[PDB]
Amino acid sequence: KFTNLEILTHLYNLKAEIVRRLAEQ
Amino acid sequence: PLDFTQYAKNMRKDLSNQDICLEDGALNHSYFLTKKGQYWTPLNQKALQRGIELFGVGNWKEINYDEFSGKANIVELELRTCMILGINDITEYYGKKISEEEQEEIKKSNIAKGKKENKLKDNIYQKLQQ
Amino acid sequence: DYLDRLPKSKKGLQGLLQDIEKRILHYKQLFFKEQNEIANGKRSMVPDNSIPICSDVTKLNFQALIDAQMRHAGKMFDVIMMDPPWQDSLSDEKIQNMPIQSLQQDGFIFVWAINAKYRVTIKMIENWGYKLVDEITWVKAKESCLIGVKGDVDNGRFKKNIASDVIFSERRGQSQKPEEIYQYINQLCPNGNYLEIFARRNNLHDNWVSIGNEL
Ligand SMILES: Nc1ncnc2c1ncn2[C@@H]1O[C@H](CSCC[C@H](N)C(=O)O)[C@@H](O)[C@H]1O
Repeated sequence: KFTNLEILTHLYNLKAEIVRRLAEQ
Repeated sequence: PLDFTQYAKNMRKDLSNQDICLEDGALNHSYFLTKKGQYWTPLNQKALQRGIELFGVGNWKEINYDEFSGKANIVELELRTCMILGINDITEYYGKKISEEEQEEIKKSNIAKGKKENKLKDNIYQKLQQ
Repeated sequence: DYLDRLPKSKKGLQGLLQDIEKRILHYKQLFFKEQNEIANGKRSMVPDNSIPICSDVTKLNFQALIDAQMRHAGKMFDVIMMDPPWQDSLSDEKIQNMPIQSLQQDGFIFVWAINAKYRVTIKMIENWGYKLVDEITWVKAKESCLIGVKGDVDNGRFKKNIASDVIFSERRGQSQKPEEIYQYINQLCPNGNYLEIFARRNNLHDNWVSIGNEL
């Protein structure tokens, strides 16, 4: 099971990847 | 005649790591409430506060560099400062080099700011509500 | 990340970014409330008398323990328990090399062995000077805990009629070692100093020196 930190890490990294595809457009 | 409560502290001082026992010798339960390798030492909280004066609020990449030699979590910085500024969203404070003495004022002013509008939880003012 | 389960349309990507923002606010307040509780100041599941040591047994100097042991207990250990990471993993030899002869003068051993390294343990601990005695068998599927003894257990310290050798899983489909064995010891040595090598935070019981890279 994840911790609160690990979840926030995935969420930020995810946010960066999507912001990258939103900017790629 | 072997006292185990004294034998325990007396061992923990000489063998256990500095994070596991207080110089007191008693057990540091804060260390076991965080997974192995994600504990936040107090030498790390002072390292962060120091980084805010030299590199500002926004540059986590640069701070992790100097104070944590590239080993700390950018997002754990990003959050631990919210607790320093007692606010859930720190977009406003991006890029401001903040002195350690200005941080407590900014915290106290945001806690009290939070307390007044009943927009405060967990010593943190939630300026972003969902 | 993953790249193939992610959306590629604008409508799909904006929608996902909107839901992540909401979710970061959620796990933010859960992390502030967690840290504040821990901060002021929560209690862990660890008993107060436990004695954790995070170290690598290859790198660790056992003499530092030996000396600080004599300094405080006035005696070497009564019972030593192991769960070697057979081959995260340690070369079968490395563990073999460990100086466990230094560490205990008179008392017992408990080594956990999988069927593949069952024979190896016997001659591993006959090297350690232990005399093979008894086997505790755990039923979940089988795992065997091998027991040995050196020197003198004639002393009144130890209790010959220890608890029944067989043991069961506290839960169903469980992988951590069961707690009952720490009471088998407690019947065999009550308030005796005990060492655990390859320990884990859920192996932290009081009266026990626990050494593990994961503590
Ligand atoms: N050099 C080393 N020193 C100490 N521990 C080690 C090690 N190499 C591996 N280990 C650890 O030994 C443990 C083996 S698993 C132990 C599980 C234990 N039976 C329980 O569930 O309570 C793992 O934590 C592994 O990280």
